[PDB]
Amino acid sequence: LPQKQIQEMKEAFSMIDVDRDGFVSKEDIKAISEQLGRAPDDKELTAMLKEAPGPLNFTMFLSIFSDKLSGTDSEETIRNAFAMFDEQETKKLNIEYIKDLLENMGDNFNKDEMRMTFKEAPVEGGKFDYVKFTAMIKG
Amino acid sequence: LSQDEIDDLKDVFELFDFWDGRDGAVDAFKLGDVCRCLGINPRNEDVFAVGGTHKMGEKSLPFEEFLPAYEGLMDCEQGTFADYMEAFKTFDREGQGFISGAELRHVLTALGERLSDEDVDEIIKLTDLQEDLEGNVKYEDFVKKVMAGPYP
Amino acid sequence: SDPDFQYLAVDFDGKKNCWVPDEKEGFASAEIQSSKGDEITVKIVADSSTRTVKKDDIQSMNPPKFEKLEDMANMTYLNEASVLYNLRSRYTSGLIYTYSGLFCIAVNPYRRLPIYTDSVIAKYRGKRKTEIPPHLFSVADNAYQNMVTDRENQSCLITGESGAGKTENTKKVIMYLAKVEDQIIQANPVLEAYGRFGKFIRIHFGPTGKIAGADIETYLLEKSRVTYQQSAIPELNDVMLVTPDSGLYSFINQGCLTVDNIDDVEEFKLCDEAFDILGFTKEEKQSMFKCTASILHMGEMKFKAESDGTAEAEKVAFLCGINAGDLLKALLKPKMNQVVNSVGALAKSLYDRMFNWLVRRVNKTLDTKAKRNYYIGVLDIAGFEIFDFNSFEQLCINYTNERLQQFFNHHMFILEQEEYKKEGIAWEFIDFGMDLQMCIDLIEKPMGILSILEEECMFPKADDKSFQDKLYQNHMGKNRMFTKPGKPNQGPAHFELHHYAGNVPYSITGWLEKNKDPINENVVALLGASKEPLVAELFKATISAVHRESLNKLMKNLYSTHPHFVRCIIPNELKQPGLVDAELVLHQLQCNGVLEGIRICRKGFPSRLIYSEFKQRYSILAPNAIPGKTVSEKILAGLQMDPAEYRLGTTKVFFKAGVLGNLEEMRDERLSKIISMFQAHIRGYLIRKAYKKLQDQRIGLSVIQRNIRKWLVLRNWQWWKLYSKVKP
Ligand SMILES: [Ca+2]
Repeated sequence: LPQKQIQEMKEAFSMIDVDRDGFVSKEDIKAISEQLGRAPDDKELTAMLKEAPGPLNFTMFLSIFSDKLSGTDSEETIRNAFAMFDEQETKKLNIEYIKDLLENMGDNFNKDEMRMTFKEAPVEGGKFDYVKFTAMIKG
Repeated sequence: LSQDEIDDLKDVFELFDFWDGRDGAVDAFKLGDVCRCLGINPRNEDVFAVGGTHKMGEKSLPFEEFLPAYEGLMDCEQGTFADYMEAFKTFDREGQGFISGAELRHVLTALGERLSDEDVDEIIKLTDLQEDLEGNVKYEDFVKKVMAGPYP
Repeated sequence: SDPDFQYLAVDFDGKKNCWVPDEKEGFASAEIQSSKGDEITVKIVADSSTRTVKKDDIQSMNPPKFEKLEDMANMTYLNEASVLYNLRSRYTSGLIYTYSGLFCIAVNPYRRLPIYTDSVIAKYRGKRKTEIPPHLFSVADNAYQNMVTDRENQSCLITGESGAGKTENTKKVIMYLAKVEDQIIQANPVLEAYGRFGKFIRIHFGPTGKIAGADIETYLLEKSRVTYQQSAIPELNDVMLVTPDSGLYSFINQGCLTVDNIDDVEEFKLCDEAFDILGFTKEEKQSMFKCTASILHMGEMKFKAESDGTAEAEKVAFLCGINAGDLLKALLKPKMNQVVNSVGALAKSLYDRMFNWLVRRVNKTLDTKAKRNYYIGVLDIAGFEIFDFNSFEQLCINYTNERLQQFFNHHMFILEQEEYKKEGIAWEFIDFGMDLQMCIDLIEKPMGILSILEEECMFPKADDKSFQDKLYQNHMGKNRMFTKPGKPNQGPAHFELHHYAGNVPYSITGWLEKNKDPINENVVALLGASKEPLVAELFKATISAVHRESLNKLMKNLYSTHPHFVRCIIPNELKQPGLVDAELVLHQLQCNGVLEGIRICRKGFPSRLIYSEFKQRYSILAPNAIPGKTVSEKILAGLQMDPAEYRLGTTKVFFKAGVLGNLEEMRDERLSKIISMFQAHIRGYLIRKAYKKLQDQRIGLSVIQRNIRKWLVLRNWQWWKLYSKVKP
């Protein structure tokens, strides 16, 4: 993998692994969550762990996290799949356009996918800046 | 029809059926452009005859019903160089292979199965057709390009 | 923009549009809606109403290409509706002259037009018919050139109905030929004052091409207007014994008396003035005036047969230089009505003999013994006419027009055959005038209609029934042109004749006296030795018989010249300019033979084309066979065209009738497609051009679609959520 991404993971696993026993337990998660923001219900915590075959050492940890962030394209690769509809090369897409593309073209999105997506989207002046949004969605 | 050509229908059917929402069905209003991609250039009168529609939404079609639309639009007549040269001559009073931009425009937009004003400025710019000082153009050249293809 | 050509120069789905019969317009512009066996349903373009029409009653039309065409032979369709439309189109625009083959058509303007000026005559001089707008001058100017170059006599038969333009146009022709003599022009004022007669005037020319003489021939003067008329120099008064009141004499106050725009005072003076210039001794011209005034007096003689006075019957004997006694004597008991009718027989006979004498005399003034080369005759007579009631008068006019027809046909036969000879088309074939002969013969030949009547007059016993029976006796069933009266104010009919331009039901009642006269051979003796020198000459030392010899004379004459037919048409019955009545106009079309010219044409080749202009217009009908006379050999060959519907030619192609209209069908229907196919080609090019940009985008969208769904589901991950939380 990558270093800097790891350095955090560990220091993280540390703050999460409250009972400082080098393992993450239903009580470990529940514990720290509450010390900050609302925490998940038993069912959430349960299936949240079942996501890891055996005990949660800093290994099966980095394992499931890495298998999440796997299968992703570059910030360059995406910024282009975008400029592929930015004929004039203005570095912006007209909102009605993009919304139209995603909504009923190719692998049609859904209203929720649609809302979830634009709830964040950086649109101001009719034009949806796909650069700033490619970053936000990436690094 | 040749297996290879059915595979080709397949190839293109996808690019399309995908763009109007991938689901293994194509808007009958595109059946024209589909075949226009496999070389052929049917006439709107032609397309509707097999199943085409005036608007989107009207209806979608599978690849099963698509095969015969293309079997159909194949046996339909295409124009030779002779024919395009003949017809264009009837607008030349001089007889020296000329015409004016303005008139050519009229022929395309006003006569026969009309052509929008956009497709015109389009193909003009594409084929990069140019007029002289008097504003005339050699219709012989033009016909040759259009006949040529977008990539010669 | 030239002032001289103001009233002289001219300013669709071939399967939907057509001509459908009409009652008001003769033919209506229709657009077909639905067929149904024979019941076609069309829409009238005008009012936009709808109706059905037998399929075989539809007529083909002409494209806007031939609007107000100057020469109708150049039209695709020459049918009663295309012709009537072209004329009426021109007419309502001032243009009253139009050609149609070798025929010139004049539509009465009923208004004065600035087209006969000397300005205009200058421009028509020596011009070839195609070179300048259609005009009567052109017809005249051309006959001149032909007589000159061809060295032969010319002749114009100006025909039409009564009130059409026969006279006006005859005069303009002479006025024209005269401008490019004084007595000639002056013969009209006197003949017009006295005349209802047929006129053939020949104008002779000398070795320097100038007028060197002239003669006049007249035919069948009426005679009836003298004593009957349907409704609507003081010094001389004592010489004629007349009271200056016209409404006083029965024989001339029946119908009208005065005449909007005719000053009888001044016309009399000028008529008198003209007798002098003509070189008429004072006695001569007073003999005329008296005999004519006598007619007025002859009609004042009352009765009871015995007389009822003698005052008026003397003035008569006086003016004619005979004894009033010896007169009324040989009039009441030749050696009450039988008399009043022989009075009329006398009046009429005098005037005729008079009118006849008058013409003979004006020809005297004219037969200058100078040197003659060739001439140019002008014919102003009566064409075919069918009325409610037809009698001897009509048979005579009709019999006349029939022999004229053969002529007009013939000329065309001769003419036609030159082309096929010039071109090299193969059609020896037989002559044309040939149909027609059956009717001519039924009337003129040895035992004919007239010959029967002529031999029936010589019998005092005869009557309207022995004549009628003696007729069927000879031609009923022995000649198919002669047919029992058919079915309909159509007065009595005793038999029917099938004339070139129509079927005429003739009533033979009174035909025996019509043909033989009846003035007392007694009074003819009185006047035979009268004191007046004129009267003596007039009675010095049948109609059909005279007219026979007469017609043959005119025919052998005409057949020695080169004919030019001018048809006059009375646009309407109300005498107003620019208004057309279609029904009236149309009517003429048949019996006017413009319709006969079309017929004769349709039997061969009408539409003729120079390969040069043919290739240019019909190449687009088989271009995949064209690597001018062979190109067409190819095109028409490609089209797998029937050798029948067309012919060879050295310099031109000959297409049977209609065919060319049908080629403009294809020939058009074909140019549209091709244009579409090149538009299709343009549609297909633009599509295929944008084929790449649609693959790249297909990918570039799948990236975004799959890669947003990821970042979407990653935010819905408890682990990540909690992770992000710890972060700081
Ligand atoms: Ca689809």
